[PDB]
Amino acid sequence: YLPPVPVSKVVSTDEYVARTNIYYHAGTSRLLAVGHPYFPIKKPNNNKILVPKVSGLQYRVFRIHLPDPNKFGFPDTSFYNPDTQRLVWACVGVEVGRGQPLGVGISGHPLLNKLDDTENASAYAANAGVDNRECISMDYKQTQLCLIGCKPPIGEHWGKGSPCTNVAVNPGDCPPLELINTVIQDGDMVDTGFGAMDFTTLQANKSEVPLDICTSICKYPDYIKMVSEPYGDSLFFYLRREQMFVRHLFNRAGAVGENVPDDLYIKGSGSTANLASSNYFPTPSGSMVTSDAQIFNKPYWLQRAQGHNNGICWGNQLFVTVVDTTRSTNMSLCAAISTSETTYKNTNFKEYLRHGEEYDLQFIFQLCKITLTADVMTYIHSMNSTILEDWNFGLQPPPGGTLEDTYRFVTSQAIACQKHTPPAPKEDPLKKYTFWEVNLKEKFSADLDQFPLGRKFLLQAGLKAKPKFTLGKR
Amino acid sequence: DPMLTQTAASVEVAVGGTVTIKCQASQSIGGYLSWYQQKPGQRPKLLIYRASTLASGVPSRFKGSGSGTEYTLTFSGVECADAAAYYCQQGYTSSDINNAFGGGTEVVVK
Repeated sequence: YLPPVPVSKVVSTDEYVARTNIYYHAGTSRLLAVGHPYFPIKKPNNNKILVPKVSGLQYRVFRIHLPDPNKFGFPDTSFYNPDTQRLVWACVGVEVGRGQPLGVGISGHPLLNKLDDTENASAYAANAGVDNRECISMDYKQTQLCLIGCKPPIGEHWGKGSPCTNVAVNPGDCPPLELINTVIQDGDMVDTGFGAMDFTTLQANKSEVPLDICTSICKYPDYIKMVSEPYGDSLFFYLRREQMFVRHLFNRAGAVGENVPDDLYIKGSGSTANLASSNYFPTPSGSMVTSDAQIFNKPYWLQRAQGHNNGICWGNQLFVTVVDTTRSTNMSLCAAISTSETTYKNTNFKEYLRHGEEYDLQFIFQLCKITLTADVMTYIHSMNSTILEDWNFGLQPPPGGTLEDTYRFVTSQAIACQKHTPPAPKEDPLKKYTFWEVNLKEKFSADLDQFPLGRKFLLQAGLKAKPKFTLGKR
Repeated sequence: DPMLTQTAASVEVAVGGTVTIKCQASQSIGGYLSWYQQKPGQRPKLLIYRASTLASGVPSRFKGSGSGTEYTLTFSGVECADAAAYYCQQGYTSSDINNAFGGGTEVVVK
């Protein structure tokens, strides 16, 4: 019956969420990942993945499922009416940690398109061998970041789109190269070296960069798209860090289409009436990776987001992405087919390559209740439909029925086909985009004195009567 | 195997006529194509490469066009020393081909 007017501007969360003194700690156990650093190996006949690609250049987005605090247990003096107000979690402290030695992570594939070097010479030879490309290896560039948001982060790349139908003269033409931005998966790589172009739907020779980024897309986060949205979602504490350097100077194959103008050089004679190259790819190199500036195992907290919402986690969810390439060791492994021969050989020992990574996450969550009297109800539904739809405020349909018969023996010839054959949503829409699930349904702890981060948060704020004087001195 | 056939014997032309020699290719070769004049007593001699760029010491009265699979070579103002043999030739430098880039002749001009 005639609801009041809704405010045309958005607002911070200080006005409509409450803050109590009830804190909880949630830390996952240990997370390990082993595989090959270059390509996911597969059978020669068909697709099946024996080892996963694991190298220290991926994105490693995490997905934290939180317990629903509308049926959750508390100590005394925490009360609410479930017909009037509901509850939601808010993070105040977060840590990302790794225990490893400190590595480098070089790469290079045996068919790299190099012609010559253009740093010194004595006489340039126009050579043009059929595929004269040669193995050259290189270093990369070190980067770090941490992004914490309620929804996944957003990166970008430079790709290819359809041009205007004006002129079509040759299959050897140039694309338009428009800019698009997508959602970030778990396995997309970053290089702040060659940069954000997918080397598959843009480069057909696929011999431009090393092979760890040759069948995939090298993305890069935005930092403009994720701050210009009017809510303050998807990131609220970012810490950027990287270093770079240039090492060597080379040449591509040289089949130039964008020709040089005439009125730029002077024509000579003899061997001096040609072109050497115009296309130059340089190599990157991360240098001096010293472990005093590493933005890790340091428990930073939150008092202010850069956006409008604080660490309120709608939908009982949370996302963490960390990027590291400082622990990029490589493990030269080898094993021998026969040990009895008392002389070493060519082919008696055959070798492999592996890469590993170890993570650990710890959080500090804070309780937040939200009262709802007819005004924020209009606001929350307009923020996102699923936030109001995860709580039932409508009464029952006319047939409710006994929810699902639940047959006992699910695989037989007696019953018909069962178990979720027509899948009506209710699921996450982001099911088609993979992540790393971290199940924290019953990881929580009400006390936090005997926890490795819990005293570090407790020492920072006031600890007066909170610890308690269990059995005394005299 | 990219093949240029050139099954075309040249027609009798007078002084100042225009001749359209057409060289068609089965596979797409890009723009990499050459042309030559062969006087029947001496070494062969080239006019144009990449179907648009002419060589040194050659007048600009020879023309070059064509892209993709079919190409041409036209000129006008036929002199007395244009009685020679002509040949179109690709540059796809493949291995399993047996090209010989053959075909082409030119009558004695009246």
